[PDB]
Amino acid sequence: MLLNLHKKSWMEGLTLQDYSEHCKHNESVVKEMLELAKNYNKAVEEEDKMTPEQLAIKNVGKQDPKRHLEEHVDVLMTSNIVQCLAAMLDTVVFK
Amino acid sequence: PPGGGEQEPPPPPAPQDVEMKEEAATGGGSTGEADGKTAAAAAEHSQRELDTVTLEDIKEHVKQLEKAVSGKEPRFVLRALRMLPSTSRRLNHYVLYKAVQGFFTSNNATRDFLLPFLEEPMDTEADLQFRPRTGKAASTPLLPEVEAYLQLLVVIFMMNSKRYKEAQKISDDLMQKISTQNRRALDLVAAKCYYYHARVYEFLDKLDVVRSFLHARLRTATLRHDADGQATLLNLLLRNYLHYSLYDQAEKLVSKSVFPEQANNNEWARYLYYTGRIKAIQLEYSEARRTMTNALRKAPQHTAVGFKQTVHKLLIVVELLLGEIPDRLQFRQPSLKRSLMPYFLLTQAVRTGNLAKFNQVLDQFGEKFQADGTYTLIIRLRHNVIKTGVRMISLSYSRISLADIAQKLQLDSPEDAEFIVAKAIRDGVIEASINHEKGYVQSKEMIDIYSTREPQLAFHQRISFCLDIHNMSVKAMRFP
Amino acid sequence: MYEQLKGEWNRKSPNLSKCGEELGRLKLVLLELNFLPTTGTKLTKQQLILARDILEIGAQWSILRKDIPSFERYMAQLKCYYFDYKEQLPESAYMHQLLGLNLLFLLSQNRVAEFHTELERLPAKDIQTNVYIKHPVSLEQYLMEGSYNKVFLAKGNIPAESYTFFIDILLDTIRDEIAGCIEKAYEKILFTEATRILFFNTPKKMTDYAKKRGWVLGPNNYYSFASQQQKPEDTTIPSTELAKQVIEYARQLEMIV
Amino acid sequence: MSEKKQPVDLRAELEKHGYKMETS
Amino acid sequence: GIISLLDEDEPQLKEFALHKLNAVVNDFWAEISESVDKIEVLYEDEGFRSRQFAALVASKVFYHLGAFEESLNYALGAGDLFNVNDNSEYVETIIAKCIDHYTKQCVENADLPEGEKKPIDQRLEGIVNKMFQRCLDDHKYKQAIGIALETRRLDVFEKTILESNDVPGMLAYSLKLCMSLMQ
Repeated sequence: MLLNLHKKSWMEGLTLQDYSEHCKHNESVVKEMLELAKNYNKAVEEEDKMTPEQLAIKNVGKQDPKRHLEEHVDVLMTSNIVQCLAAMLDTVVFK
Repeated sequence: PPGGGEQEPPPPPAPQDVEMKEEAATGGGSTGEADGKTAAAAAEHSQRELDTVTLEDIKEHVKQLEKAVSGKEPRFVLRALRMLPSTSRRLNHYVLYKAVQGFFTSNNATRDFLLPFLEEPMDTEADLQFRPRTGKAASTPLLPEVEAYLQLLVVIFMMNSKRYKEAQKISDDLMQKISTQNRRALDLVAAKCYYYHARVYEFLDKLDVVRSFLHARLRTATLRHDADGQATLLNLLLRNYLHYSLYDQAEKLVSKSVFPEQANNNEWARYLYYTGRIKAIQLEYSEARRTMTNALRKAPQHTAVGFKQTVHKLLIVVELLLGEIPDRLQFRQPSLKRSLMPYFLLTQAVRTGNLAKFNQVLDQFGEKFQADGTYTLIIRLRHNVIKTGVRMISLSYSRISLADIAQKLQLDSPEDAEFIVAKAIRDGVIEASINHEKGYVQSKEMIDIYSTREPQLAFHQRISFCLDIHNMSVKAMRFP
Repeated sequence: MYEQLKGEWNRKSPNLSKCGEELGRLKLVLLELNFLPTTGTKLTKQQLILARDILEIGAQWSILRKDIPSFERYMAQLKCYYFDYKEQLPESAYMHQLLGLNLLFLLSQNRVAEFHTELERLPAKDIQTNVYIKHPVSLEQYLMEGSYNKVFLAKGNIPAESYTFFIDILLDTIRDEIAGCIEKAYEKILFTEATRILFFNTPKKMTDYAKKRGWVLGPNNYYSFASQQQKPEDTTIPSTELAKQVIEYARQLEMIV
Repeated sequence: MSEKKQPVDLRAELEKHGYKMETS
Repeated sequence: GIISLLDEDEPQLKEFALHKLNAVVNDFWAEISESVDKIEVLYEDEGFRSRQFAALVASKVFYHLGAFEESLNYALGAGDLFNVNDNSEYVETIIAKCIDHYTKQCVENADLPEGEKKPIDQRLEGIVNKMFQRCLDDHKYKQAIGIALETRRLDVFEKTILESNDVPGMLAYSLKLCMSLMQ
């Protein structure tokens, strides 16, 4: 129980509230951080398209990679929060 | 006379070296590669044999005659001999015959001596271990010799190499057991002389007796050695079966399988050109344009020569039947240009919506249409002219009278004017609405939608399934 | 020797009894030589050519009785005859048009595939002469034109020949597929041009379709209401499968991982 | 390769646009 | 398309049809595909004496189409005219499918252990001991004890250990092979 007591941090406060608070915000101002994430898309990936050409110049890996890997895949995991929790609206709104 | 007489000695030494050591280093090296590792296969000298055979197919081949060291035929075809420690003495006997050939006339002419020669490996009794070495030692003189086309008394000698390959086929039906790591090289070499089966039989007429024989070989390789065997034999089937009716369209349906894995390299691309014309005979244009484009785009590096230009020729045929084609005059090569010269104005007539421009192309270029073989779609493309013609004018004109558009649509009466646009919506052409009194065709458009769902959701499985295959490659290529 | 075989070829048959009797005599031919595998000595294939003639008129009798399995049986016999491993045979008058006239019914019923694969045998035999090919292909262009008008004018001039009950079902499969290829979806049109749609004067087929279409029956007009039609949104109906898409895709992401 | 398959075998317009005026 | 002959009533045209099949079917292996449903008219008719050979040619087109267990079902309904003739290679495949399905059916019935056992056709087990006569006549003990281990049954296996000559002690190390691969 004391294990789950501190697990309330990363899981949820009540195991209900905090991710029902993720149903409170729920994309809300959460697209603002998606706009900053898509600004991280433009920022990081405009210098990520400079990497493979340079790899052809220096022939090839400088070890490297810049990493500049993963990242916004996690933003797409928040998109899994988008699709799931918004699919709950069909259950919330209807009966 | 003194110049031409003294210029005879220089040429032979080059075949005396490379043609001697090509099957000596690759074939003799494949012997050690076939003793162990066995990994599992590889047998990299099989692909190196492909490099040597394709090297000979340009220059210099071997025979013919050339009157240069015709004693290379009995050299490798005799003296196994016999067990491995005794073969080492014969490995020295090749050098012994190098000295014998370095002393006397060296038997620069064989010709009718091929009859005892080709039967000498059957006099040894036997190699006995490697059938590919016996089949290659006999075929390597004869297979490049088919390019001479003398058509006198040596054609039955090519048939004797076909009988030796049939002994290779019976041994291709037996041993195994077990992992005949040499049968993949037998798939390679035999596919070659199975195309020499095609050429030699095509010297007179169709090979149809060998169609049941190919079906005998293609089906007896099922399911064991079909890998890389079935792909080449299916092209051997599809090529001449595309030349001779019938049923291959529905035959390859039940034949598949797929058949995986695709080997070797461009083999599957050219297969998708062969079956590309097949799947183009069903006229579904999305699968036909994707199989024709993937046929050409998947084939490096050439040369030679013009059949890789032919797949590009027939490629955009289904794009002509789509209704929209770009002008290809910028893609013309120094060769492909002169070959397709009628097909140029053809696709230029497909771009234009004029009927007389397309019909005059048919009447003038009908001879080239006989050379390519594609005909039936040239008369029905008039329906592509009425649909692209109405797609043109409708979207073009504000409100067009059925009498004014009747010139380019060649009839466009007050009745059929309804169906031209309506049955074009059935084909998804134009949204133009027409209130018929006189009448007049008033074309508007309102659409804002799509460009979204299928592209991005498929890109998920596209990229993921790709990188999964690239995993299946890289993860499995780390054996060294 | 044997026979009488072709004596009924010039007179054809007054009814199906002589056709069944010819099937009996042809069965006796099947009792001796059958269809194969006698290579010969092509003198034994001479009565196969004498069989090809009565099998060609057997296909004319098979379409005369409208029975499909009959025709396709004798047509498969003529096919396998020309498909036999020995191609050389005495030239028959119907050897050419049996491909093209069956092709006429084949494409004019709106089959866009089987036309190409029917003439895909080799182009040479189709190019030479006696070309019936121009009528069906342009007829199909007049099917989506559509016609009706030019097809009815083409219904007056047909090559033809001797094949009738094929063009009867060909007409039926034309009529119903026009009603299938018209709407949905087409926009508003007037009445007298829908009288031009089905032609005649005021046929009962216009009542059968104006019901079946539905669509709309307006006075002196027709409408596509309402509207254009059903108005796909699609709102959140695709959103559920959008969720499912990455459900099993993140499952594929965990498969990497 | 050389293996396998391949070894087997409104104008511009100048005049007309200027003429459209004086036509009608 | 020779299958169109079956539309006529009398069976003599069917026997002449299969007489066309068994010869030129090399190029026609794929031709019978769509018409297999018409072959079922002969396979389901008891009054047709050649329905056996009809299941032979139906097993040949299914052999070209890639159908295996279906070809085994028609091999059971192919009567005596099937098992008698073996040429080219039709054998190694159907006997691989037969022995496989047979030994996994015997393993299926061995876990019951007794009662309710599924029916076993006499022909599929007929070609078991009949083709095993090749192992008995050629005097090969290695393969004979191999299939004897496959059948998972003690009767025919008791006949394998009862085969002539010797095999003086060979059952000992054969059990070493057994226990090595034993499940």
